[PDB]
Amino acid sequence: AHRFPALTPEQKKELSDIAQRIVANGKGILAADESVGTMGNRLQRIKVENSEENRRQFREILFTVDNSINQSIGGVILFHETLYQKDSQGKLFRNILKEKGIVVGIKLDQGGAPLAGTNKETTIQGLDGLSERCAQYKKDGVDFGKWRAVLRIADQCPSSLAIQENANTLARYASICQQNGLVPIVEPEVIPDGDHDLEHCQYVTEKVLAAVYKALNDHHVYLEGTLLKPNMVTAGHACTKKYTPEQVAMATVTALHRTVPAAVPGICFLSGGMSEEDATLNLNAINLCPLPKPWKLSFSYGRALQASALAAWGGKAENKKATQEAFMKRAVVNCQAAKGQYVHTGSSGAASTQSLFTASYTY
Amino acid sequence: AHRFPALTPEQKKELSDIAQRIVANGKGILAADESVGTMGNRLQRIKVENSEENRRQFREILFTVDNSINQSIGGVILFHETLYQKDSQGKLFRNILKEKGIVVGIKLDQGGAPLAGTNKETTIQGLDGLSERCAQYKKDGVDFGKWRAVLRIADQCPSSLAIQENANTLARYASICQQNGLVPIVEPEVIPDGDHDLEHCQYVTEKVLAAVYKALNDHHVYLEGTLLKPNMVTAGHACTKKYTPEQVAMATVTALHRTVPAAVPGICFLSGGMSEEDATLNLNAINLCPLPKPWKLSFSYGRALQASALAAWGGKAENKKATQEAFMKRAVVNCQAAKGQYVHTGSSGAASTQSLFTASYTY
Amino acid sequence: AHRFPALTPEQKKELSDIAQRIVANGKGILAADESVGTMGNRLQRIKVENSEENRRQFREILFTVDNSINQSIGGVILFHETLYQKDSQGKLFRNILKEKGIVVGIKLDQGGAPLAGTNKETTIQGLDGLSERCAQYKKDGVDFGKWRAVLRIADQCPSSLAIQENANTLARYASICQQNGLVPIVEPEVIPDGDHDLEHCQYVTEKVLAAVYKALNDHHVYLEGTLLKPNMVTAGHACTKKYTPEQVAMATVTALHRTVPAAVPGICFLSGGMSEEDATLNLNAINLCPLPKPWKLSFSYGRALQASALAAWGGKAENKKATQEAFMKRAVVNCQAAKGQYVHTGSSGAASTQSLFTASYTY
Amino acid sequence: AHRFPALTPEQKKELSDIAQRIVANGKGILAADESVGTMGNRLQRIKVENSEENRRQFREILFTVDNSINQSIGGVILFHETLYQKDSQGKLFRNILKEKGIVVGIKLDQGGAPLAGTNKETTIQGLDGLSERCAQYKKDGVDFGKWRAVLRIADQCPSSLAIQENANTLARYASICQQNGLVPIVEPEVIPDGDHDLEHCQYVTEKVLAAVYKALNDHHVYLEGTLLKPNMVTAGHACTKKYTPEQVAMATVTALHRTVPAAVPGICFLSGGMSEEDATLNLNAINLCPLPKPWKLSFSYGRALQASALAAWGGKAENKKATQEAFMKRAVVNCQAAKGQYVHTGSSGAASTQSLFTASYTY
Ligand SMILES: *O[C]([C]([O])[C]([O])[C]1[O@@]23[C](OP([O])([O])=O)C2456[C]O[O@]42O154OP326=O4)C(*)(*)(*)([C@@](*)(*)[O@](*)(*)P(*)(*)(*)(=O)(O*)O*)=[O@](*)(*)*
Ligand SMILES: *O[C]([C]([O])[C]([O])[C]1[O@@]23[C](OP([O])([O])=O)C2456[C]O[O@]42O154OP326=O4)C(*)(*)(*)([C@@](*)(*)[O@](*)(*)P(*)(*)(*)(=O)(O*)O*)=[O@](*)(*)*
Ligand SMILES: O=C(COP(=O)(O)O)[C@@H](O)[C@H](O)[C@H](O)COP(=O)(O)O
Ligand SMILES: O=C(COP(=O)(O)O)[C@@H](O)[C@H](O)[C@H](O)COP(=O)(O)O
Repeated sequence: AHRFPALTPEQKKELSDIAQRIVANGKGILAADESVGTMGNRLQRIKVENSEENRRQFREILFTVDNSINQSIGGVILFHETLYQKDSQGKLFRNILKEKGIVVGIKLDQGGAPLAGTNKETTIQGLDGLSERCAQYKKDGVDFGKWRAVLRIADQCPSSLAIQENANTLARYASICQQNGLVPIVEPEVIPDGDHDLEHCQYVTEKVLAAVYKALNDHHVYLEGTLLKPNMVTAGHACTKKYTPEQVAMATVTALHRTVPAAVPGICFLSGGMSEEDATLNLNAINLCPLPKPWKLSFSYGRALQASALAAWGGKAENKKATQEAFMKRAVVNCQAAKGQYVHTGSSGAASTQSLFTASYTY
Repeated sequence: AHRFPALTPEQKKELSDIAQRIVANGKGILAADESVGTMGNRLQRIKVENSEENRRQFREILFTVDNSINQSIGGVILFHETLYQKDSQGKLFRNILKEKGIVVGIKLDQGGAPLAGTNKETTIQGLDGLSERCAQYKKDGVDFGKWRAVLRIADQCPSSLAIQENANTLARYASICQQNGLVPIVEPEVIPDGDHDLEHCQYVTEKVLAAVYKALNDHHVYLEGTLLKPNMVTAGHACTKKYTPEQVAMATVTALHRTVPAAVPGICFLSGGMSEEDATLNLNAINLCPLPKPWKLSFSYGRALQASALAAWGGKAENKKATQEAFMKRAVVNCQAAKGQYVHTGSSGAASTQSLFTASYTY
Repeated sequence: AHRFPALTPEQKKELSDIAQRIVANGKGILAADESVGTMGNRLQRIKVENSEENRRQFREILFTVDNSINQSIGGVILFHETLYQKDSQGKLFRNILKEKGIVVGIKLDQGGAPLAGTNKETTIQGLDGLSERCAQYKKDGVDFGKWRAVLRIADQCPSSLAIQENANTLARYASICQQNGLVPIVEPEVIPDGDHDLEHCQYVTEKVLAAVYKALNDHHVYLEGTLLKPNMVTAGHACTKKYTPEQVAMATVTALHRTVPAAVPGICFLSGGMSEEDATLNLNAINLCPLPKPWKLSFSYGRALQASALAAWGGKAENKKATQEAFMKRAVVNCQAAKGQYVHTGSSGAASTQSLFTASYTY
Repeated sequence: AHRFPALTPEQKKELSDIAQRIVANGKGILAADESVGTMGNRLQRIKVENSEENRRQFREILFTVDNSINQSIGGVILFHETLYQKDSQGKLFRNILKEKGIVVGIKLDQGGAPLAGTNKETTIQGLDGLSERCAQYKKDGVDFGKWRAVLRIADQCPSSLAIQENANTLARYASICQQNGLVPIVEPEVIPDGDHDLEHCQYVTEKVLAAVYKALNDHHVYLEGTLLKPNMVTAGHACTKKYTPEQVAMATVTALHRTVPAAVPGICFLSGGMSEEDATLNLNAINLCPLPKPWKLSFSYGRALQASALAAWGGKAENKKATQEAFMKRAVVNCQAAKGQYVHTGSSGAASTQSLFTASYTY
């Protein structure tokens, strides 16, 4: 069996070079891969029409921000459409990103398909022609892919059928990417939907992650050239029990250190519909947790990085600067959280006769 | 788990009605699903050009033969292209077949894809959008699908990765078909390529078939509404050891009765590049084997049913009758073999002063 | 893998002969392998002390019946103790049984062991030194064994760990028995405890049996030289819904023909604490079921074959006759039932009268 | 599934404390669990009769060394016999060890059992009554156990049956140990027998370990309260290719960081019949390997810690000193090696001189 290696040293070399480059120095990933539909929901909240032009206009503002973002963002996931668009000067977005030293990625899955005989559980489509597409994307400047699997917690969920299917499909996609020079981002998301508590989520997350890594081993996937994008362990949305960032952090690292091999260079958490503040505090807490953490604990945020930026835009180029600033702040803040250096409300201890201030009363 | 049934009684009812109708009375299946390329190879052997018109012309002659064929053929597998073609009178082929009471099927897989880290082993593509396609095919008169998985016997082959992937993909396709009213023909073919002997093939066939049925159970597939299309157990093509129809029959039924549940209504063997004569003798022997046979043992032949017909054609409508006759003979003969009633060279015992003959000398 | 056969042609033959011999002609098995702890419960009810003598006495009465029982019983499963006991004249019980042409069997499992992290689920012990034990038993005239695995239906039961464990443990035992010349009776019992209905039981039983036979394949078990002793598909003991023999038969044969290979010679149903009457009726119905049945459908009854004999005995030696006649009575009607040739003169539903097992107090 | 915890917060704590205590500060384990049959081979070479006394005498010399060994050895694995023996003054060996602050362990497996249909592959026995055995051992002062599983590299080895069996048997043992308060040392050994090279060993070891940890997850084993004792990645004994400690270290740490979770406190390498020198050198190198190592990399040596002491003893009581000094000598340099603080003054390849284990005669 060892006489039929999946990759050559050169293929392994390029994969690890990319995987590490994306998470180097505490950098994270901007998940700007919202499809037309999803982007429509975003734009709808700010009373803007969902048209290719308005989508392009927003993405343009994010990608053309000060080159300083290459200190916080090491990669960006794009939706197919955007990979071929241009800014207002004819410059291709992908080339703008690359000039700054940012790695470009592409969403590779094609949504979910129903699994018969289960309680509303799915699997994911997208394997057909994935190789040709990856080779092509590779020519067009993409260096990494992203596949999202969905597991739900409910009555009879997740089932072993759901777990085994999604794990092996994820492993298939991973293998195919590596064969074409793309670093696969494995995203086994256990959705927050439900009234289940923290503890119930942590249990399920471990089970899914153990199945995921076993499948990857069976499929001969090169761990050093991959990235994991799992959910943080948290209670469900409809849960009454409220938890702190420290509790969530503990549950998370506990689940992760019992399943994810150290060969994996970086783990980037998905924001999963979290508020910008929570996504930062939790990640910070995750990097402060005393448990063994042999890999980078970063972020791969979508709305936790764009929520306020979209709000400052309003569909007016007239508000470009504010949009760029809102994005910049969130990127800097999360990069600090990925280093466990995010001090929340300012950085000053008790005082009031400290030295020469200005911070007092109000305004 | 039992509270989320995959199918309703009505869905189960229609599936079993179709599966049984195809193999009733000893009828078999004409596998006329050769793609453009494959059909090109066929036509090339008779010095005919591979064009949609010549393909159509041949298929036309087979489908318009005497209505008597509904006594031997219960189903026909078509390649997509042919499902929408017509005869020389504007009659759609699918409607011609149906008027005679023949069930129409369609090839659903899209070929194989390489499995990295194995010794040239593959998996099969085609799941993406399979549901929409099946629903559509259903509207267009198709009642059953066919998916072909390939397993090879060689150094490190078949591997457990290859076996588990192909079994579960086959189970996926099966589930999807049943959800759309199509009876899935599960074809786990262990190819004859190689110098391996009979015994080595029988071992591998059982292993693959056991994995197949386990996967189908995990995926909640309704066995009563399916059909199996496996290879007969035989030595490899490059094997020096020659075996008789009786030896092949024994190995086959032995492998089949130890793995395929009795809930399965019919097993139709693929011809696997066998000569027209062998495909008939072996199947006959398979039905004469004394072992337990709870299911129909029929055929789903391609070139074992067309070889001589293609030869009588030559690309001339002028030779239509001969083509129709060659096909008819092969269909009648194989239907007899599926009943264990195929007497080979005529039907007369020792004699020469039996009564009033004519069969003697030569000519 | 084909160059390392588990058994030789010779070993296979013997295993095939023993298995077929036991279930031939409608004959069943007497399950008299009650442990001293389990036997003490039976004797207690009839006011007899649980001593080695009383156990021997009763079992002597049963084993010394007229030679005719060899037309009803083809095998007897013994408990270790009884395999070395003698009748009132110094003659070994096993030798008496042998001279009547009955095949002797032995219980090989050593009870359950809890699986941590489950809801009161267990696995079975008895693998240690089992090979030596089997070799010795074979020298002492024993030709087959019995291993009982228990799976329960409840909250989170039966889990996949429970199913994989019991299935695989069951397969190890089977491989070991065969290596020593004994035919292993595989008994995966889904206990009737609980308030689940017929369909829940059917679902679980098909699931359990599919795992069992996949496990036996992985372990290279020769199915032709094995026997199966599964539960019948019935509602739980605490289920209020009433089911007739016809329904119980349909659900059962349906579960069996979807999972159990035709290679298995026979399926000897366990009585599971159901009335002597019900064990007979359900059995008769199962053989009258219009579904495909490539295997013999017989019985391997304990209480259902001994209840009356025990009650008629009462511990008094003078009741030898009434005890023997009662036993032979159950042995013959169950043999009839095994041929579907049983006719019960009497009509009822759930209401009235079967004052003789009105209804047990379960457990 | 989350409502049925295997262990309580209290039980977990203790398991965590014991495991960490053993490998803390660079300390390793003394593997003195040689069976009488295995011990008799050691004594034979030094011309000493294999009697219970001679075995006791030697083991007395080792256990009665200066209190300082508690800075090198954190645990000792005992063979049943030795767990109840006393020194020349009626004091229990285990009590001597305890007063030195050393944790006592016990060998729990009962040898291999052949798996039919494989190429001389085996599984391990010892599950029967193991729980009671563990409870008693715990009362007698034992805090951890040892279970050795053997996997070989050869024609068709190690098969998946062999891998699934040993992995799952290894997991049952582990769950049972933890339920009784003992920390299970999981030892999946890929034996060095054969002519395979470094890469073949690395491939198999990663495969075996992946199965092992997936199995431990299925069985709900608490990784934080376990320890791993795997083989080092080396070429087979009959391999001509020479490898340095650096290469052996690279291959080993590579296999480990891809499969072993950071939740596991320590990895104590088994010596596998390699020279005392090599066990030390390879160990030092492994800790100097620049790959991620979230676990302690220590030793659990048998021969490699006792070879010199034995040779210096010679069976003569007068050689107590030379025997103790020799032992402490190996115990300290191996503790240094466990910290990567070992320095060997001496240069060579394959040629010359190590006249003291020039090279063993294997097996
Ligand atoms: O049912 C059946 C069953 O399954 C069996 O076989 C029986 O058994 C039990 O006991 P207990 O008390 O615990 O519950 C046992 C086991 O362990 O073992 O058994 O095998 P066994 O001996 C039959 C019998 O029973 P009944 O109730 O029915 O009589 O068949
Ligand atoms: O190596 C190692 C191993 O792994 C082990 O531990 C050993 O051992 C064997 O023996 P034999 O003779 O059979 O081979 C055993 C088992 O069974 O058991 O052991 O655990 P044990 O006691 C170590 C040791 O060895 P050496 O050679 O190295 O010294 O560590
Ligand atoms: O949390 C996430 C990303 O950030 P959000 O914007 O959703 O907070 C992920 O769960 C997914 O990207 C997203 O919601 C699902 O959309 P998809 O990519 O499958 O079409
Ligand atoms: O034996 C067979 C059918 O009859 P033949 O014409 O090949 O003898 C089967 O093995 C397959 O149909 C065929 O050769 C492969 O072509 P495909 O369908 O995958 O594109």
